[PDB]
Amino acid sequence: MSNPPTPLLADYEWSGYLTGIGRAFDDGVKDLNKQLQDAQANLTKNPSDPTALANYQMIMSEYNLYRNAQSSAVKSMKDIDSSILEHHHHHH
Repeated sequence: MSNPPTPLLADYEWSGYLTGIGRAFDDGVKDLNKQLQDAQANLTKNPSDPTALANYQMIMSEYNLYRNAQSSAVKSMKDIDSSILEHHHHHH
């Protein structure tokens, strides 16, 4: 938000051509990836509409955090196999 502006001329147009198949090797995050692509489509309708962009930035904050928590689970999978604990959270 408060940061300087940056280029946005080609932020999305054709990436669906490979996201359409990439999502199927990502099925445990495809859920939030769909929510973020829906943000990116409310954004596609107006690329710098500030609620669309606030929405995309908010869903992207959740997307990136949940992907980091999924990578933390993968880094710990040998321990989770004996000490099972879901990594879904809000407080940190």
